[PDB]
Order: sequence, then structure tokens, then C-alpha cells
Amino acid sequence: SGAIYVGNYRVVNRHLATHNDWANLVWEDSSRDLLVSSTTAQGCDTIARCDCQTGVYYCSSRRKHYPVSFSKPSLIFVEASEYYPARYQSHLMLAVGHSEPGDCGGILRCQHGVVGIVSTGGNGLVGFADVRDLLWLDE
Ligand SMILES: COc1cccnc1CC(=O)N1CCC[C@H](C(N)=O)C1
Ligand SMILES: [Zn+2]
Repeated sequence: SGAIYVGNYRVVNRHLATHNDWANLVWEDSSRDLLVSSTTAQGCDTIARCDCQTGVYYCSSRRKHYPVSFSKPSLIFVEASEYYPARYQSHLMLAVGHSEPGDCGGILRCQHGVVGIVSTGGNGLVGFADVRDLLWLDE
């Protein structure tokens, strides 16, 4: 679990969005596993606007943060799960690091701010949904 709170927006994994997220929907994209909903309170986070390929993510299955080197956002094949058919997920960045299904939502940060959230993984890999291209989150 996990979310990014920026301005009057809440960013979550689309597959973990709640009834309240869908009732306050701003934007969603199944191909990116992202959903953004509106909030009444002002957020606590800020978004990186950079090309960093190193950062630190929170891993809830170890209660710890780990440093990672991650690939640029790209179209990556993701196996079928209980939430999606087998498909290409876009704007996804892979890294070597521990992750389990419940780790989705953990934040990845670089020195400039929030880069993305855990969205996929397996066998010593962890994949993050990028949010740095969503310029409208800041306005
Ligand atoms: C962090 O997730 C891990 C980690 C290790 C092993 N299986 C997972 C789960 C996983 O990859 N997915 C299930 C939920 C939806 C995901 C998606 N974006 O399509 C795919
Ligand atoms: Zn950065």
C-alpha cells in the first residue's frame, strides 16, 4: 500500500484505488497502473522533475529503505495477475531489489523529490511507475 499526496491530488496504484478514489477521480491509466483522485487537504509531497536513474525506495515487506539503480521509463511486458490481463505496462522503470505484491505504493525518491511508486516485481526485481512526466500534478 501507499500514496503520493501533492497539492490537492492523491496518486495511487490503479489496482489498489478505493471506492473514494474512483468517486473523486481526476485521471487514470490502466496501461501505467496509475490513478489520481482529488483531496480537500493540501498534500505533504513534492515531485521530482529530472532524469535521475538512482534513488531510494521504501520496501514495506522489510520495513526498510533500499538504494536502487533503475532503468528509464519504458514499455515492459507484465505477466497476467488477478488485477490485469497479460500486457505491456508503459512508463515503468525496473531495478534490482526486493519486493512482494503488498509492496505496491512504496515511494521511490531521488535528491529532487518523488520519482514514482512500486507497481511490479518478482525474483529480486522491483518495478516503479514513473510520475515525473505528469506536470499538471504541480498546478
Ligand atoms: C511489487 O509487486 C510484486 C512483487 C513481487 C511479485 N509480484 C508482485 C506483484 C506484481 O508484480 N503485480 C501484481 C499487481 C499488479 C501489478 C501490475 N502493475 O500489473 C503486477
Ligand atoms: Zn532527480
